[PDB]
Amino acid sequence: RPGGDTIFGKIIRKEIPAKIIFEDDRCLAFHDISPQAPTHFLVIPKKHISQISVAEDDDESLLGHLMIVGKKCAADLGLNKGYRMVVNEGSDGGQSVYHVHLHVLGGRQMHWPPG
Amino acid sequence: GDTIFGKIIRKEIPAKIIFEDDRCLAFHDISPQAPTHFLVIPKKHISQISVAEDDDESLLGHLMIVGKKCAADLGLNKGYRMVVNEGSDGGQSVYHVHLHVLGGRQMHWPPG
Ligand SMILES: Nc1ccn([C@@H]2O[C@H](COP(=O)(O)O)[C@@H](O)[C@H]2O)c(=O)n1
Ligand SMILES: [Cl-]
Repeated sequence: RPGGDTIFGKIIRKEIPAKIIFEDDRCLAFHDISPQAPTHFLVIPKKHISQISVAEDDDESLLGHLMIVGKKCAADLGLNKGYRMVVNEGSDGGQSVYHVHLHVLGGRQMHWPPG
Repeated sequence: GDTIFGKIIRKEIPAKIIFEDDRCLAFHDISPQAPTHFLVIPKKHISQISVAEDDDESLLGHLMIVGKKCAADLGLNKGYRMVVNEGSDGGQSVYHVHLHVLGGRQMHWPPG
């Protein structure tokens, strides 16, 4: 089972259902099960990386791809007033799934501070 | 159009610089929202993430890798939150793309 056995690894292998927005060879975008904004989705690599703090230098292109896919999906979903992208790292970040992911939230005014 | 982040990159006004290389700059936010709150910005003037090009992929990822390394150097061993704001709903404050890195306290949910 490539990609590991976190919930996200299982979603990648189609073993647990998800509402998928976009998929390519490097990543997957799907809606969050507990949305914090009218639109709230995740972009995740297919390669298993536990958290941003252990990403390798050679992961730069992949991490950037998450953002490019995030912004493209946001446009496809009509978030024309903007959105917020978030990575939660570790305990202080509130991380609950240890497979790297980018949140994209929009469809309402986001506030400051960002939590 | 030029922004205050352009002035910071050009060293025309001061900032507390954490790290610099040939393609990005990291510096403490002047209005910090956590005990540690810094920005990583590209030297290339991309106004907002929504207009970033495919060729910018590795540069954007570089911001994140630099951010993670700076976070470690600043002792954020308990974690942190990275944020990119887009447009008015995103609360984007400066039209030069920037990655926020916040830590040194519990970050809460929702993220704004
Ligand atoms: N089956 C699941 C389990 C979690 N999730 C979402 O994954 C996200 C994980 O983000 P954090 O690791 O930053 O908490 C949460 O927003 C959670 O609602 C999901 O969308 N589907
Ligand atoms: Cl901002």
